Parts: sequence; structure tokens; C-alpha cells
Amino acid sequence: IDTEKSQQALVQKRHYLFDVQRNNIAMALEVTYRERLYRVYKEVKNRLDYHISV
Amino acid sequence: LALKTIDWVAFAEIIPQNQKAIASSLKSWNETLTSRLAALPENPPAIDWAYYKANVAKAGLVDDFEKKFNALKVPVPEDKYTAQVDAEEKEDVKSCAEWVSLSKARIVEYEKEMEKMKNLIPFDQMTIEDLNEAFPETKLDKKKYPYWPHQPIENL
Repeated sequence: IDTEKSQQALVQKRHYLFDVQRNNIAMALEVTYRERLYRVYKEVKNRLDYHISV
Repeated sequence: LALKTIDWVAFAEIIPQNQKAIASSLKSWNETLTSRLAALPENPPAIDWAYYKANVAKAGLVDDFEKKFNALKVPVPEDKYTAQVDAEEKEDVKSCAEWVSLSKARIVEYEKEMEKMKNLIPFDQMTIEDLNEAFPETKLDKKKYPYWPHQPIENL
């Protein structure tokens, strides 16, 4: 009995795989967005200061 | 940005041995993705044009760069990948719950049988036929040894 009930507790714990990946899918799409933000921000700023530099 | 908090040893127990390497990859990327999110804020600091309105002598070029900026639509990346793992999650809980049902059946069987050994008639009033009913192993195989004492003499 004690072995079987241990397996059930474990089965109930199975859900941790799917949230992990879901976390990684969540963060990655957040990263590539913020990178896209800094990239666009930084580039346009560069063309600006170049005009200031020349 | 709502994440789900996660244990790591609890993560470890529920991985089969055939995909342990993938699990490590999900662990590494999870760590890295936390660091990269820590090392940058959410929005870039949009620079005031005052420093660039009064410091460029080029003919109105600062205006159309900034007009092109406020009217710029950066492509927000869409998911295209979490719906299909949610469906895989649903499918899993189905396979989980049906097994918990099966195991539950083996539990309730052990409870009845445990109770049977628990309420055993004391050994003094027990006929040997009652014992062989209790411990079906103690019976003597009248097929392999038909004649008395129904067992090899060594085991006697």
C-alpha cells in the first residue's frame, strides 16, 4: 500500500514538466521582444549621435 | 509576465530515464533565460528629442527619424508553441488519472486482503486445511508427490 500511494503522490507531481517548458516558452518570447526593443532603440539612437558627431 | 514557480528536485523525480538529457537542457535554458531577463529592463529609455532637436543642424532629418519611430510597430512575437504543449498536458493527465484509478483498484484489493490476514482465526483452533486456506503455500502438492508423506523426506 505504502509503495502504491507513493506512486500516486508522484503521479500528482507529474505536472512540473509542462510548466517548465511553458516557462521557457514564456521567457524566450519575452527576451526576443526586449532584444528587439533595445536593438531598434539603440540603432536609431546611433544614427542620431552620428549626426551629432560629424 | 506571469511565470509559474518551480522546484528542481521535484522536477527530477518525474522524468523517465530515456529523456534525462532533455530535462537537463530544460534546466540549463531555464537558468539562462532567468539571467538574461535579469540583465535588462522592460522598456528602453526613449531619449527626449530636446538634445536632438537643438543639436542637429541637418535640415529636418531629426524630425522624420522620430516620426518614423513613434509610428514604428515592432513585431510582438506570438506564441505558436504553448497551445500544443497544453494539449499534450491534457493528454498526459488523462493517462495519469486512468493509472491512478488502476492503482487505486490495487490499493482497495490489498486492504480487503490485509483485513483477511488481520482477522485470522487463532492458530490453536486451526485445522491444517484451514492453514492451507490461509497460506496456500503450505499445502502439499499431491500431484508431484501422491503418496505419503506427500513431500521429499529432506524437507520433512
